Parts: sequence; C-alpha cells; structure tokens
Amino acid sequence: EPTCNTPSNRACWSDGFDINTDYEVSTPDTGVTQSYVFNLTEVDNWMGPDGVVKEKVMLINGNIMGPNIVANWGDTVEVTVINNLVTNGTSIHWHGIHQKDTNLHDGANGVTECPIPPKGGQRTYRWRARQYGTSWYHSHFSAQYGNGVVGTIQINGPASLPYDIDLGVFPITDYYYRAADDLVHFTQNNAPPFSDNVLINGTAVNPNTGEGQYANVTLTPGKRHRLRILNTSTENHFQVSLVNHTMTVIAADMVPVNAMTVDSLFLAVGQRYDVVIDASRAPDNYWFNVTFGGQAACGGSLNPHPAAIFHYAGAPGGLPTDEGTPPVDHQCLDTLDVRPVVPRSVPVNSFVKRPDNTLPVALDLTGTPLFVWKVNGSDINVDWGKPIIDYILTGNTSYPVSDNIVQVDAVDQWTYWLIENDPEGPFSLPHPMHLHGHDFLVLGRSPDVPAASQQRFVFDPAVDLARLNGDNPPRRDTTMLPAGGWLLLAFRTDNPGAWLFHCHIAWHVSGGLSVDFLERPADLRQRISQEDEDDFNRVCDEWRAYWPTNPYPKIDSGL
Ligand SMILES: *[C@@H]1O[C@H](CO)[C@@H](O[C@@H]2O[C@H](CO)[C@@H](O[C@@H]3O[C@H](CO)[C@@H](O)[C@H](O)[C@@H]3O)[C@H](O)[C@H]2NC(C)=O)[C@H](O)[C@H]1NC(C)=O
Ligand SMILES: *[C@@H]1O[C@H](CO)[C@@H](O[C@@H]2O[C@H](CO)[C@@H](O[C@@H]3O[C@H](CO)[C@@H](O)[C@H](O)[C@@H]3O)[C@H](O)[C@H]2NC(C)=O)[C@H](O)[C@H]1NC(C)=O
Ligand SMILES: *[C@@H]1O[C@H](CO)[C@@H](O[C@@H]2O[C@H](CO)[C@@H](O)[C@H](O)[C@H]2NC(C)=O)[C@H](O)[C@H]1NC(C)=O
Ligand SMILES: *[C@@H]1O[C@H](CO)[C@@H](O)[C@H](O)[C@H]1NC(C)=O
Ligand SMILES: *[C@@H]1O[C@H](CO)[C@@H](O)[C@H](O)[C@H]1NC(C)=O
Ligand SMILES: *[C@@H]1O[C@H](CO)[C@@H](O)[C@H](O)[C@H]1NC(C)=O
Ligand SMILES: *[C@@H]1O[C@H](CO)[C@@H](O)[C@H](O)[C@H]1NC(C)=O
Ligand SMILES: [Cl-]
Ligand SMILES: [Cu+2]
Ligand SMILES: [Cu+2]
Ligand SMILES: [Cu+2]
Ligand SMILES: [Cu+2]
Repeated sequence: EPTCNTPSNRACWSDGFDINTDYEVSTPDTGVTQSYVFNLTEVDNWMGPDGVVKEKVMLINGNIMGPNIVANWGDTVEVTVINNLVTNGTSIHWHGIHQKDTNLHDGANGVTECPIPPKGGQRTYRWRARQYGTSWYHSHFSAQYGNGVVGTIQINGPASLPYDIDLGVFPITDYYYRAADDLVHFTQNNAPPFSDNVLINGTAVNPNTGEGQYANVTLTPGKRHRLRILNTSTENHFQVSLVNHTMTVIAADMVPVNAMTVDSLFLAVGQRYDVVIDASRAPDNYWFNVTFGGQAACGGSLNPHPAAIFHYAGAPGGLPTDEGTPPVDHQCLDTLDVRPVVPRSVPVNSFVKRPDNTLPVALDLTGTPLFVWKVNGSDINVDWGKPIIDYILTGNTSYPVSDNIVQVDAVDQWTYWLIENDPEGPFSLPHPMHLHGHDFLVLGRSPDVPAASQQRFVFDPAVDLARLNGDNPPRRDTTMLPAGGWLLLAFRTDNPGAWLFHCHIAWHVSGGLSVDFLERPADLRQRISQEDEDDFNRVCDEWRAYWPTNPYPKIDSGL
C-alpha cells in the first residue's frame, strides 16, 4: 500500500517506488494477499440488460461479469475457480499479467494446463502483481468468454499525471443474443455477424424496444477524473469519444505513458486505456459515443448509436441534447504515438527478414470448414488432455505440428518478429495480435491506408527500415496487424515458458490463428515448483477422466 500518493502527486507511491521505477524488474514486498472465489454456473433463459432473453450464458458468481479484482502494486492475487458448468471445462487467463516465472498459472488450456473439469472441478490460481494499471481476465476454453466468463483487474500504483477521482473500470463489450459455440460454428462457414448491441459497463438500451438503461457516469464539476476504458469484446473493435471533451491518455494496456491529449481513441479487442477527463465544461449531460471506423473491417453493431451518459453533479437529469460531430475514422488501427514513461531502446537497422523470424498469416479456404486461419502453414489445435507443459515435465520434445511451437532459446535477449497479413491472398482483414507473458515493442507497420482498400504491402528493406522506431516505441500487450500489410514486433526473452501469441478475435483464434512461443525450455523445467507440478497433474488426471463422458466434441482449436 502507498504512503505518498495524493491528488497533487500521483507520481509517488512509497519508499523506493514511483512512476520512474522499472516495474518489470523491481517489485514492492507488501506481504498482502487479495483472495477471491469464482463460481461458474450455466444459466439458461437469462434476462439480459436490454430486455432480450439470452438462450444460454455462463456466469461468474451469478453476475454478467466476475468480481472486479483490486489490489496494490506488489500484492499477490489468489483466485479459486470452481467449475459448476454442465459439460464445459474452463481455464482463467489473466490478460495483461506477465506471470514472471509463473507460466503454470497463465490459464492457457492445452498449453500451460488442462481444463478444470465441470460438475465441481476446482483449481487455485496464484500470481504476483508486478505491474500497476488496468487489465482483465477471461476464459480460454475456446470462445467460452463470449457467454460471460469475463471480468476486470485494477492493480493500483502511481500515475504520469495528477487526478482527483479514480472512476474505476469502464468495460465496453459487444453483445450477441446467440451463444458462443453457435457463433464459432457460424463463423466456420460464414462471415462474422454485427453485434446485437454494445454494452458499456454492463448496460445498454435496445434500439428497437427502448428497454434497458444507458451507463451513467457522474462527473464532479471542476475535477480531474481517471477513467479506465476496456474492450472486452470477442470481435468488435471500438472508437470512443465524449462530446465537448478531450481525453488525456496516461496508460496504454498495463504500461504507463506520458500525457497525450486526444479527441477520440481506438480500442482493439483486448486493448485498454487509462484516461483523465477534466470536468472543465458547462454543467449538462454529455454523450460518450461508441462508433466504428475502418468501414466495418473490424466490426459493427445493429445498435446504430451505442452510447453512455456523462452527467455533471448538480446539473439536471434526462438525456443529453447534443449529438455532436462524428469522430475521425481511425481505420482499424491503434495509435503509435504513445511513448512509455519507463523507456526501452532497441536497434532497428540490423533487422533482416529470415524464415525463422517471419510469421505469415493466411486464410486457407481449401478444406472443411471454409474459414481456417493458418500461421506459417498450420492452424493451431491444442490438446486439452496433453498440454505443452506435460511434454516439458516428461522430457518429450516430439511436439505435434498442430501446436505451432516456435522455440526461442535466446537468453534475456531482444527477439524480432515480422508478422505478414496474407498479402497474396484474395482478401485481408485486420487482426488484434496479443502476446501472453510479455509486453512487446511496436517497431513499425505497413503505411496507414483505408482498412477496406485491399492495398497490399510486403516488407521492403530499402524504404521500410527507415520507417521503424527503436527510440522508445509503444510498449503494450495488444496491437493491430494492418489489413493486407505487415507488423514488426520485439520482446525480450526474460520469462521462461510456453506463451501464446494470437489474434484476439474469438472466431479467428478458434479457426487456428495462433503460435506458441516456447521460450527457453530448459530453464522452464528447472523453474517449475513441486506444488505447481503436482497440481497440474492433479487437474490433468481429473480432466482426462472426465473427457470420455462429454456428450459433445471439440469443434475448434480449443483456444
Ligand atoms: C460447452 O457447452 C455448450 C453449451 O451446452 C456446448 O454448445 C452446444 O454444442 C452443441 C453441439 O455443438 C450445439 O448443438 C449443435 O448445434 C449445431 C449448430 O446449430 C447443429 O448442427 C447440431 O446438430 C447440434 O444441434 C448447441 O447448440 C450448443 N449450445 C450452445 C448454447 O451454444 C458446447 O459444445 C460445449 N463445449 C464442449 C467442448 O464441451
Ligand atoms: C452519440 O450517441 C447518441 C445517442 O445514441 C446519438 O444520438 C442519436 O442521434 C441519432 C441521429 O444520428 C438520432 O436518431 C435518428 O433520429 C432521426 C430523427 O429524424 C431519424 O430520422 C433517424 O433515422 C435516427 O433514428 C437519435 O434520436 C439520437 N439519440 C438520442 C435519443 O438522443 C448521437 O448521434 C451519437 N453521436 C455521435 C457523434 O456518434
Ligand atoms: C516457418 O516454417 C518454415 C518451414 O517449415 C521455417 O523455415 C525453416 O527454418 C529452419 C530454422 O531456421 C531452417 O533451418 C530451414 O532452412 C527453413 N526452411 C526453409 C523454409 O527454407 C521457419 O523457421 C518457420 N517460421 C517460424 C518463425 O516458425
Ligand atoms: C455455485 O452457485 C450455485 C448457484 O448459485 C450453487 O448451487 C453452488 O452451491 C455454488 N457452488 C459453490 C461451491 O460455491
Ligand atoms: C460501472 O457500473 C458499476 C455498477 O456495478 C458502478 O458501481 C460503477 O460506478 C460504474 N462505473 C462508473 C464509475 O461509471
Ligand atoms: C444519472 O445519474 C445522476 C446521478 O444520480 C442523475 O443526476 C441523473 O438523473 C441520471 N441520469 C439518468 C438518465 O438516469
Ligand atoms: C511423446 O509425446 C507423444 C505425444 O505427441 C507420444 O505419442 C509419445 O509416446 C511420447 N514419447 C515419449 C518420449 O514417451
Ligand atoms: Cl497476457
Ligand atoms: Cu485476452
Ligand atoms: Cu493474454
Ligand atoms: Cu483475426
Ligand atoms: Cu490468449
């Protein structure tokens, strides 16, 4: 807990810890543990926030979202996940949390663990809060998170700008009436549907019936407010703005950034932004608009105007009067203008394109189903009953092709990755690429052009090497792979483990769009504790015993 974090000095936290401290290598010892219990239940004919009854949902503790985890920088968070679903297994992934030397607690089923069996199966996740900011959690059992197994994480720590009130979490998500397994099945042979609605902090109004409620945020006149915006969607990529107000970015994902004032912000699936809103305008109700750019290349909604109300305290009630001007089209791309407070520097002149640093993404339509996404010639398909960690604990190096293992043996060195977005394919779509266990550096991408143009770019050293940035580029866990283009990333090999690198669009990862970075295998085995190993084997023995009794088959990648 803090000793010097005041509304005038958010930069200070405690003795020897501040905004300037390198959080990746230095963590405060608090000795405090914040514990929670996640009871997953399967509810049929559930009444949703917009009035429409959902066929089936999978909730945590009976609510639309799980409890918002709150702890301080340096604490340990512990969660006992109890699976009371009927047929489905589960695994909770702590998106944003690096799991430094705790790979076995990542929640990546078929990689770091076997799924927790239903009908009462349990497992206790435990991890250290070595990072401060806004993150989230979700299931990784195929597209199970689309049914409601989602929630937020707020690890308190210092900030890059002073503020008065911390308004907390603001998760924006797409909402479908059809269940996730039905949607994965539809997307296997058809183009993805637009969302039925878009929920903002758990609620939205039905554009047809008028039922529901708009999310209502009360701003205090003349005060600076911190808002933690999240995109917890399965496909929808958002654009956000507040009429007559600007937003000052103080963090991108779980990485603190220097103040950057904007009119609107693009949020890819899995992306987060901590912003400061100054209630500097006239007392009235203002609309917080959720819009779409990229000409529907990265999503859409059947609700033409998803919005929230930002009410000034003292002002009258009702709905806002000003509709405002439409925001600029972000073209399905996140901003590369954000510069981290704690800097990093890497050489970019030395990069050479080789098969071992290149990851070509492609859409294979030559099989059954039609929509099969491949990375380097293979669609990922993990084995829930024999995860990558089982191979490590037995000394087996015969990993099947389908696991998409990319073994990185480099010890604490910066590794380079060029991701290619099907430049020779019939068409290309933008993809929100996410990396487990690390924060990557966004070194550069193909020139920003309209997301629906179909303009293709292949990495040319003669012009693209000068377009790269190695002098403190954006550091985060999720960024956009441009349509028909390319993306150059770099991460330091400081965390031995099996880490997934995938597109966060549920339908795509289901279709196989992922690779598994097996980082320093030899170091990983030696760093696995007897408690972690014993428990992993307990859960795998229980899952392998349950599987033959399951009346349903695995229809996708399992991720
Ligand atoms: C996890 O639990 C869910 C919910 O029970 C399971 O989803 C259900 O899966 C079945 C079989 O895939 C679906 O029925 C099938 O639907 C297809 C498409 O319409 C149809 O062609 C088949 O004849 C069959 O009727 C069912 O609709 C679906 N339910 C929901 C709400 O999505 C899922 O299979 C379980 N996952 C695992 C691996 O255990
Ligand atoms: C931000 O969100 C608000 C609230 O959802 C948007 O306000 C809505 O604006 C639309 C027009 O763009 C209004 O609907 C339209 O009404 C006309 C009436 O003649 C009709 O012909 C159209 O077919 C359409 O239905 C709507 O009444 C209004 N919502 C309310 C209740 O105030 C606003 O446009 C959004 N602003 C931006 C820049 O995204
Ligand atoms: C993508 O697959 C290709 C082919 O399977 C890999 O290319 C081979 O890489 C090894 C290791 O460097 C070389 O010894 C071979 O000569 C390469 N074969 C080719 C295509 O000439 C490539 O490494 C894979 N990419 C990644 C990053 O996994
Ligand atoms: C989970 O919740 C259900 C319904 O609320 C209840 O029946 C069950 O006992 C709970 N399981 C545990 C162990 O909390
Ligand atoms: C989000 O909704 C919750 C309702 O559970 C509310 O307590 C919270 O204040 C809302 N967030 C803000 C500050 O808008
Ligand atoms: C929003 O909440 C505030 C605080 O209670 C209130 O003043 C206002 O009337 C509410 N607006 C709506 C549309 O409910
Ligand atoms: C290694 O793992 C494979 C699974 O891909 C299994 O078929 C094989 O029997 C194992 N061999 C060893 C080393 O025991
Ligand atoms: Cl992560
Ligand atoms: Cu995630
Ligand atoms: Cu993740
Ligand atoms: Cu994708
Ligand atoms: Cu993942």
